[PDB]
Amino acid sequence: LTPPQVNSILKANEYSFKVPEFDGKNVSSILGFDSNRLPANAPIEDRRSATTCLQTRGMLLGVFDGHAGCACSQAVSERLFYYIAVSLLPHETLLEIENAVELLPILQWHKHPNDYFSKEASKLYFNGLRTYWQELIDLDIDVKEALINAFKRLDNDISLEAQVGDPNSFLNYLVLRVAFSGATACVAHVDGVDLHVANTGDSRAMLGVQEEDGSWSAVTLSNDHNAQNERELQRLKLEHPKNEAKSVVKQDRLLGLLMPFRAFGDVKFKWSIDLQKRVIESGPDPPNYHTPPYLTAEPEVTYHRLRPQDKFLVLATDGLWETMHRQDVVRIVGEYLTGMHHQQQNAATHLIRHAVGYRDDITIIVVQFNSHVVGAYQNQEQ
Ligand SMILES: [Mg+2]
Ligand SMILES: [Mg+2]
Repeated sequence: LTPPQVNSILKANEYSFKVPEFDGKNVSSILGFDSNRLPANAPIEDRRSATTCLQTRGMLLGVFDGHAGCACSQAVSERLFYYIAVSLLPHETLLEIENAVELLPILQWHKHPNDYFSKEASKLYFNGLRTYWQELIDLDIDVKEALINAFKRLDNDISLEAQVGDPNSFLNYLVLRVAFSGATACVAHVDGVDLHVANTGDSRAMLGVQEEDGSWSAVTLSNDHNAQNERELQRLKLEHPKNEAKSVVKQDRLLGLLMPFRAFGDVKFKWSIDLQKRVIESGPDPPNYHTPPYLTAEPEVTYHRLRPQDKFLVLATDGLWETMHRQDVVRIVGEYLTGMHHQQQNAATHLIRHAVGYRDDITIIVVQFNSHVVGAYQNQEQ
């Protein structure tokens, strides 16, 4: 945990992806992205994921801040994008996909060799998903609404999976670990010039905008869900009786315990007392709890149309934002990419080196846009 040891961790977790510039006439509004992570906890609790939709034009990128363990953050890391993917899929594909089980490409991951996929849950997670697309097949797509549904579906699927557990003892223990741990989620969906950010928690998305003079401007694409968010404090007090205004949030924490006011997992703040107690009798592993449903995983979605002036997007957990002001981040990234960080290797690594040179896991994804392509898209609007 000395500078050297930290350096070695950075190189070891460093990831970089460049979009296939190929002249066959390609559309990527993304030049590529960089990502890195610094652990502060034994198994780090933060996760990072990135993927291109094989059936849909877009690309999915996200960061996940776990707590009370890595179980939930690991799970949502590898499951959420599939629920989002399926959720954006048209009826015919859903069809040929179901009618395909009784197998086709949905997503293509861009994963560091270090990150992984759950071992024994591929069957379970798969069926969970199947059931979801079957429901969609039961019944024009709005990306914002697809994100909210995809998010809420996975959280609800995690809850009942914990309730039915699978006989294998390991599998049963895993669905519980996942459901009793928690995780933040800040996802960006990029389809051409359309940028959607779905946020759940205190991780955050920031757009790097370069002014006509060359100076850098940061524009927030997500609101952190915590005590520092008065609209979130008003929403919490409103979701419960008036007598509870004095206890929903006690110290700046939800019910006096949780910092993030939205998250996946953490079912200790969602389930009824009896549901909790009963489930608890299987597998040897809150204050003013009056009107039980207190935490949601439902994201806040914001839309942004990319323009030539928008150079990059940085997704990161609060591990980053607790060390630097929002504009310094953008300034630092902007100059690095602009090659002026020396005036007077990997963008994610560079930034984390600034954030550190710490008291929480730090994960960052820096996405760089192709201003020529983005400009191209714009010229065929206007
Ligand atoms: Mg965490
Ligand atoms: Mg954190």
